[PDB]
Amino acid sequence: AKLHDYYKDEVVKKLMTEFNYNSVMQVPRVEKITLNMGVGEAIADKKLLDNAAADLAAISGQKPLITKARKSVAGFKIRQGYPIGCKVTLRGERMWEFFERLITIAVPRIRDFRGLSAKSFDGRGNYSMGVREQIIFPEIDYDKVDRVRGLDITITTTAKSDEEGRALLAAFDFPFR
Amino acid sequence: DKKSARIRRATRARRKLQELGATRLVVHRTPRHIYAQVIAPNGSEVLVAASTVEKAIAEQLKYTGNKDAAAAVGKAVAERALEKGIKDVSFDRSGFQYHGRVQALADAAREAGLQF
Amino acid sequence: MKKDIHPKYEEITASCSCGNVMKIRSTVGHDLNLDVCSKCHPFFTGKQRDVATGGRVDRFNKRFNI
Amino acid sequence: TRNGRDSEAKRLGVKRFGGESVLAGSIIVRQRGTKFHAGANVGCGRDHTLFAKADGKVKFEVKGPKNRKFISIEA
Amino acid sequence: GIREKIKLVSSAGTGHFYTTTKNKRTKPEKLELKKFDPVVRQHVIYKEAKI
Amino acid sequence: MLQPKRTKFRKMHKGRNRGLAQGTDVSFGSFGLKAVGRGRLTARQIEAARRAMTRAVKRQGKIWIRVFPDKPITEKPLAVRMGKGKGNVEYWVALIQPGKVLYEMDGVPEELAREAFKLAAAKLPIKTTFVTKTVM
RNA sequence: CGCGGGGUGGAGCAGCCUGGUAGCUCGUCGGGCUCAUAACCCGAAGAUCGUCGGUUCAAAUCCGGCCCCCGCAACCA
RNA sequence: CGCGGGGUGGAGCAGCCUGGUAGCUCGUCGGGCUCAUAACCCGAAGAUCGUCGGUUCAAAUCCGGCCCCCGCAACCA
RNA sequence: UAGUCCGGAUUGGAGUCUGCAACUCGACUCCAUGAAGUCGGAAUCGCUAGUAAUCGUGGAUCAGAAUGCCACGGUGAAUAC
RNA sequence: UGCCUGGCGGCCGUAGCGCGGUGGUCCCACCUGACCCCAUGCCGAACUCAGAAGUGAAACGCCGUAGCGCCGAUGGUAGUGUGGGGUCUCCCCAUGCGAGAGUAGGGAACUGCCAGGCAA
RNA sequence: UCCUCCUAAAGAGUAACGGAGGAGCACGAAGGUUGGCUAAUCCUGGUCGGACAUCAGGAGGUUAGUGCAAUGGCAUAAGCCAGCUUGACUGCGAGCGUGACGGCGCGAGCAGGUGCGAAAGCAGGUCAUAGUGAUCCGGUGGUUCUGAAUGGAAGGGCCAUC
RNA sequence: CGACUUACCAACCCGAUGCAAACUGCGAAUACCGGAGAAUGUUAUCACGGGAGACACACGGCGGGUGCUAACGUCCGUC
Ligand SMILES: [K+]
Ligand SMILES: [Mg+2]
Ligand SMILES: [Mg+2]
Ligand SMILES: [Mg+2]
Ligand SMILES: [Mg+2]
Ligand SMILES: [Mg+2]
Ligand SMILES: [Mg+2]
Ligand SMILES: [Mg+2]
Ligand SMILES: [Mg+2]
Ligand SMILES: [Mg+2]
Ligand SMILES: [Mg+2]
Ligand SMILES: [Mg+2]
Ligand SMILES: [Mg+2]
Ligand SMILES: [Mg+2]
Ligand SMILES: [Mg+2]
Ligand SMILES: [Mg+2]
Ligand SMILES: [Mg+2]
Ligand SMILES: [Mg+2]
Ligand SMILES: [Mg+2]
Ligand SMILES: [Mg+2]
Ligand SMILES: [Mg+2]
Ligand SMILES: [Mg+2]
Ligand SMILES: [Mg+2]
Ligand SMILES: [Mg+2]
Ligand SMILES: [Mg+2]
Ligand SMILES: [Mg+2]
Ligand SMILES: [Mg+2]
Ligand SMILES: [Mg+2]
Ligand SMILES: [Mg+2]
Ligand SMILES: [Mg+2]
Ligand SMILES: [Mg+2]
Ligand SMILES: [Mg+2]
Ligand SMILES: [Mg+2]
Ligand SMILES: [Mg+2]
Ligand SMILES: [Mg+2]
Ligand SMILES: [Mg+2]
Ligand SMILES: [Mg+2]
Ligand SMILES: [Mg+2]
Ligand SMILES: [Mg+2]
Ligand SMILES: [Mg+2]
Ligand SMILES: [Mg+2]
Ligand SMILES: [Mg+2]
Ligand SMILES: [Mg+2]
Ligand SMILES: [Mg+2]
Ligand SMILES: [Mg+2]
Ligand SMILES: [Mg+2]
Ligand SMILES: [Mg+2]
Ligand SMILES: [Mg+2]
Ligand SMILES: [Mg+2]
Ligand SMILES: [Mg+2]
Ligand SMILES: [Mg+2]
Ligand SMILES: [Mg+2]
Ligand SMILES: [Mg+2]
Ligand SMILES: [Mg+2]
Ligand SMILES: [Mg+2]
Ligand SMILES: [Mg+2]
Ligand SMILES: [Mg+2]
Ligand SMILES: [Mg+2]
Ligand SMILES: [Mg+2]
Ligand SMILES: [Mg+2]
Ligand SMILES: [Mg+2]
Ligand SMILES: [Mg+2]
Ligand SMILES: [Mg+2]
Ligand SMILES: [Mg+2]
Ligand SMILES: [Mg+2]
Ligand SMILES: [Mg+2]
Ligand SMILES: [Mg+2]
Ligand SMILES: [Mg+2]
Ligand SMILES: [Mg+2]
Ligand SMILES: [Mg+2]
Ligand SMILES: [Mg+2]
Ligand SMILES: [Mg+2]
Ligand SMILES: [Mg+2]
Ligand SMILES: [Mg+2]
Ligand SMILES: [Mg+2]
Ligand SMILES: [Mg+2]
Ligand SMILES: [Mg+2]
Ligand SMILES: [Mg+2]
Ligand SMILES: [Mg+2]
Ligand SMILES: [Mg+2]
Ligand SMILES: [Mg+2]
Ligand SMILES: [Mg+2]
Ligand SMILES: [Mg+2]
Ligand SMILES: [Mg+2]
Ligand SMILES: [Mg+2]
Ligand SMILES: [Mg+2]
Ligand SMILES: [Mg+2]
Ligand SMILES: [Mg+2]
Ligand SMILES: [Mg+2]
Ligand SMILES: [Mg+2]
Ligand SMILES: [Mg+2]
Ligand SMILES: [Mg+2]
Ligand SMILES: [Mg+2]
Ligand SMILES: [Mg+2]
Ligand SMILES: [Mg+2]
Ligand SMILES: [Mg+2]
Ligand SMILES: [Mg+2]
Ligand SMILES: [Mg+2]
Ligand SMILES: [Mg+2]
Ligand SMILES: [Mg+2]
Ligand SMILES: [Mg+2]
Ligand SMILES: [Mg+2]
Ligand SMILES: [Mg+2]
Ligand SMILES: [Mg+2]
Ligand SMILES: [Mg+2]
Ligand SMILES: [Mg+2]
Ligand SMILES: [Mg+2]
Ligand SMILES: [Mg+2]
Ligand SMILES: [Mg+2]
Ligand SMILES: [Mg+2]
Ligand SMILES: [Mg+2]
Ligand SMILES: [Mg+2]
Ligand SMILES: [Mg+2]
Ligand SMILES: [Mg+2]
Ligand SMILES: [Mg+2]
Ligand SMILES: [Mg+2]
Ligand SMILES: [Mg+2]
Ligand SMILES: [Mg+2]
Ligand SMILES: [Mg+2]
Ligand SMILES: [Mg+2]
Ligand SMILES: [Mg+2]
Ligand SMILES: [Mg+2]
Ligand SMILES: [Mg+2]
Ligand SMILES: [Mg+2]
Ligand SMILES: [Mg+2]
Ligand SMILES: [Mg+2]
Ligand SMILES: [Mg+2]
Ligand SMILES: [Mg+2]
Repeated sequence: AKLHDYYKDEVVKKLMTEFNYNSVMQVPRVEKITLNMGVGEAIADKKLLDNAAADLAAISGQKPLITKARKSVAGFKIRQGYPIGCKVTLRGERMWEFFERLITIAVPRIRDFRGLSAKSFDGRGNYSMGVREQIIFPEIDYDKVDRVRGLDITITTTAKSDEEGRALLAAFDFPFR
Repeated sequence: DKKSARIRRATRARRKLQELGATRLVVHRTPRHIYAQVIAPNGSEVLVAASTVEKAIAEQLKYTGNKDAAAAVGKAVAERALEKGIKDVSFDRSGFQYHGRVQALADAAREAGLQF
Repeated sequence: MKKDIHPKYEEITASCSCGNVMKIRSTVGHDLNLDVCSKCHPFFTGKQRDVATGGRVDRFNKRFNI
Repeated sequence: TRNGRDSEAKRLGVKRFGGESVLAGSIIVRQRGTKFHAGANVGCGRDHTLFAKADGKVKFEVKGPKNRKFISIEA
Repeated sequence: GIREKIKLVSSAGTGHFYTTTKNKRTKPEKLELKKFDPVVRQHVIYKEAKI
Repeated sequence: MLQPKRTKFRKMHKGRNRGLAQGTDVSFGSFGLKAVGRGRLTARQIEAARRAMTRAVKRQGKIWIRVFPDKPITEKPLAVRMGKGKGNVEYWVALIQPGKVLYEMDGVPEELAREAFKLAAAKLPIKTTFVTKTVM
């Protein structure tokens, strides 16, 4: 709730002056943070996905959905309705709580973090980070995990352009290159 | 769009109900207010209509958009319907899950005397 | 949220060596200890010190000095 | 030859036409999909066969959003 | 071939039965549907049995 | 030799070459060889008449071929009795109704465009005529 | 249509009628051997009884099914 | 032209008519042994399966055409 | 008892001496770096006592440039029917 | 009476798109909270409940503009029933039926029944 | 033998050693029914992650999907998930369609008794059209039938089924 | 590992053309089914009985499959 109230108390204002918005609803707001973890190696070992889910459930608050394979493909030897990855679609209250914990204490533990890519936008304000390790989040014990399976964070917003959506994140002291 | 998804979710009931040729009680729910109207088997003309938007019912209640308000309309519609001569009808939930306000409206319509 | 199935999402106090005390809510346990934060990490100075590393002609002049 | 096979013909089509008087139960159209649809007082069996549900005269209409052919009966 | 045929026999009542097909290899357990016995004139648990 | 690169069906019915043609107007090029007669042009004839034009006008100029075969013609082997299947596809033809522009030229003189089309027309079975790109 | 026997490491075997202790031979890795190769010899690595159910102090073993494996000789829509 | 069968490391054969796996024996390259070569011993590579298309999540393996290859038939007058 | 406080290759940087000159192409030093390697297939070599094994040491050639060569001594076995 | 907006039908593209402008007193939508009713195969995004701080941003309406889609004559053309004729794997007269395509253009729909607010 | 398309001349039907393809099953949920959903292919962005796994968005508008060939169909979806279940129910059946016939199909409504839904209702197998064989002769269970003097019985019959 | 040149070869959309038995956003003439009504016809209709023959067809015109838009060919629809 801290970043949530920060948005309303500050930021709501800061963005109004930049793009001379007519109304307060025109300002981009952050909709959902979708944590994906396409484990993939679960074809060989079935438990390996259950280990990844335990890690996502630790990293986020809520428990992840086990995503099925959409179509069968020969390139990786998978079939229709096979559990291939994990996801969490966290939004609302716990979203802002996670979003604080991400930027404020998780990003800084990225190995040799110099600057995050400002050109990593979808052409519609929706940002996508990809973390290499789990260890960067302080929820994982060091002697528990035995495999470097990263996730990828995807911040979805209401902006109609990446330039409009950059300022939104940048206004939360987001480390860009 | 949400509306369009609610319309096509309802359509099956509507089209099945107009084929039978029955007098349907349409109930349009809204964040503020709940509506209800008994429509003739042809589908065009309305026989009875009531809602929390009507001041006669709005003046009485605490707030227009809740279970106790839905019961007040559900009573009202059925109270008029019996005066008109209507009794045997159907209940078009109109793409709204039969659970809260519409269930209260329906239960009030049953308890008022409208036998359906 | 659906109760029972999720893990215990309890409040905890983050306290780094810098001095920034900070309450948060996460699935850890009792307390926390951090190295760095959004404040106190060298990215504002890091990019200043990292980019200005090159310099070959002055390095030669520092040896010869004439 | 390689081929030379064929199925028996299924006698599918509009049996009773528009304006024709029919008795309750009379099949109006035998067909595969719903090329014609069931309107007023007309059924639609498992075979998609459109049959009269009441004694009257058959009426073909072209009504709906997608502009489909409906078969109705009017007494 | 493959899919054999079975005799669903009534529990409570006369030895009236239904007959259906069944894949025995994929589904090794037995059926226990609740079908209508017309001698008793009642819905009854019909258990699977052989011919 | 012109032929469809892959087809839905290998063998087609005989059909009937009736009515008038549709590609009547000289669309792309300046001049054109119109079919007065009715018939069918084999793949060989088209190539043979194309070579006769192309070589008459030299490297200069540009040629269009408005007709394309896409109709397989079957033929039964020698000393084979009737029936026992439809015959094997030997050659490919384009059905030509009256009015059909077969070929069109561009970027050449009028007097030397005619001399080229005579040589082409000599290869074809159908009776042909010269036509110019008029307005409307 | 049957009554009958028969069912183990990868496989061919017995052992299975006389309930408390699953053998035995080819596939198995290390030796000893010899200036060496073959052999020959020694020891190791693997099934709690195809599998599920009753009783009784103890059940591959007594008794019922399955998946079956058949021996056959019967088999006339 | 009809009819079966084929076409897979350099050679000859399996795997092919039960769709996801490429073996065997020679030969080749590397190292040993010998005075040297052979034989012998120890390692290694080497085939996208006639070709072009389909079907399929995926084709050496299913299906169709086309190019060689064997075997069989082309009979009565 | 770990690819380890084993190995110390390989590289980046900073140097030192010799020498007209050290990039092709020296040696050594410091700092960081921290590879293959877990006792070696068929084969196969030396060695019968201060010998084998193993530790250092010196010299020749040599401005500089030994893990080679030539010498020197430490500890010091097994086995030979 | 008009002006509004909802609900519900008739009509199914002259009724749909793109485009430009606008509406927020109500109405409607986003919205605000989630102890609860109930909800996610994770998530109050849905569905649901409680509300009224903001807003008309998006949605939805609504008015404009032919950039598209669609509608679309007349004359001709092609087919073609009947009867005749040819130079007869094709055509032609006589007589009736007469497209498709494409033009000239029309075109930003039109209306029912309740129900609420607003200038009268 | 059977189903689908054309040949087939805009009702039905329509031949050839005409042109192309399929079937001889599957399924206790892949049936019933209530509640929800909406698809291919892209283009972006994103840890390994590649030409292609998973996520996020957009553009698309059924280009997909439908247990199996093809045709006709499917958004109210007949497609895709989900919760309860046995209507894949017994006795009938107005009336139709299609057959030379043997047959084959469709069917509202009725009686009994059920599932589902708050009900309106829906449900007598599955998007539809292939998945199949007559009789005879025997086998199995049932039965308000017969029972060669009389009681039984055997054997018949009738039901269900092989 | 940093990257330049280019006698150059064809995508999906644009505009313009063709073609299709197994393509259809369109679409006739006819033919077919039903109803209404004159007139005309030796009831021409349909129903049930008694007797049959026939179930090798030919050519001609129109629509076509097949053959070579060969056949006094062959196979269907229609007169
Ligand atoms: K006939
Ligand atoms: Mg539904
Ligand atoms: Mg009011
Ligand atoms: Mg035939
Ligand atoms: Mg057919
Ligand atoms: Mg036939
Ligand atoms: Mg037949
Ligand atoms: Mg039915
Ligand atoms: Mg019961
Ligand atoms: Mg034809
Ligand atoms: Mg034409
Ligand atoms: Mg034209
Ligand atoms: Mg032949
Ligand atoms: Mg015996
Ligand atoms: Mg020796
Ligand atoms: Mg027999
Ligand atoms: Mg091999
Ligand atoms: Mg060699
Ligand atoms: Mg080769
Ligand atoms: Mg495919
Ligand atoms: Mg393969
Ligand atoms: Mg240890
Ligand atoms: Mg390593
Ligand atoms: Mg170390
Ligand atoms: Mg290693
Ligand atoms: Mg190693
Ligand atoms: Mg050693
Ligand atoms: Mg050895
Ligand atoms: Mg040493
Ligand atoms: Mg030394
Ligand atoms: Mg010296
Ligand atoms: Mg030394
Ligand atoms: Mg509109
Ligand atoms: Mg607009
Ligand atoms: Mg706009
Ligand atoms: Mg404004
Ligand atoms: Mg505006
Ligand atoms: Mg008010
Ligand atoms: Mg919210
Ligand atoms: Mg809400
Ligand atoms: Mg707006
Ligand atoms: Mg805007
Ligand atoms: Mg107006
Ligand atoms: Mg205008
Ligand atoms: Mg204009
Ligand atoms: Mg204008
Ligand atoms: Mg006019
Ligand atoms: Mg005539
Ligand atoms: Mg004529
Ligand atoms: Mg005349
Ligand atoms: Mg004359
Ligand atoms: Mg003549
Ligand atoms: Mg006209
Ligand atoms: Mg027109
Ligand atoms: Mg037009
Ligand atoms: Mg114009
Ligand atoms: Mg104009
Ligand atoms: Mg308007
Ligand atoms: Mg008007
Ligand atoms: Mg009025
Ligand atoms: Mg036809
Ligand atoms: Mg027909
Ligand atoms: Mg016809
Ligand atoms: Mg015939
Ligand atoms: Mg076949
Ligand atoms: Mg079956
Ligand atoms: Mg289920
Ligand atoms: Mg269903
Ligand atoms: Mg769009
Ligand atoms: Mg499709
Ligand atoms: Mg298909
Ligand atoms: Mg269904
Ligand atoms: Mg469905
Ligand atoms: Mg229940
Ligand atoms: Mg049950
Ligand atoms: Mg139950
Ligand atoms: Mg059945
Ligand atoms: Mg059937
Ligand atoms: Mg009764
Ligand atoms: Mg009843
Ligand atoms: Mg019940
Ligand atoms: Mg109930
Ligand atoms: Mg009921
Ligand atoms: Mg149904
Ligand atoms: Mg189904
Ligand atoms: Mg089916
Ligand atoms: Mg079927
Ligand atoms: Mg017989
Ligand atoms: Mg008998
Ligand atoms: Mg017996
Ligand atoms: Mg008895
Ligand atoms: Mg009786
Ligand atoms: Mg008796
Ligand atoms: Mg008796
Ligand atoms: Mg008796
Ligand atoms: Mg007697
Ligand atoms: Mg007596
Ligand atoms: Mg007796
Ligand atoms: Mg007695
Ligand atoms: Mg008997
Ligand atoms: Mg009997
Ligand atoms: Mg009886
Ligand atoms: Mg080109
Ligand atoms: Mg175009
Ligand atoms: Mg056709
Ligand atoms: Mg056609
Ligand atoms: Mg058009
Ligand atoms: Mg149409
Ligand atoms: Mg007309
Ligand atoms: Mg007429
Ligand atoms: Mg008539
Ligand atoms: Mg009549
Ligand atoms: Mg009449
Ligand atoms: Mg009459
Ligand atoms: Mg009269
Ligand atoms: Mg009479
Ligand atoms: Mg009569
Ligand atoms: Mg008659
Ligand atoms: Mg007679
Ligand atoms: Mg005969
Ligand atoms: Mg005959
Ligand atoms: Mg005769
Ligand atoms: Mg004939
Ligand atoms: Mg003839
Ligand atoms: Mg003819
Ligand atoms: Mg002829
Ligand atoms: Mg003659
Ligand atoms: Mg003849």
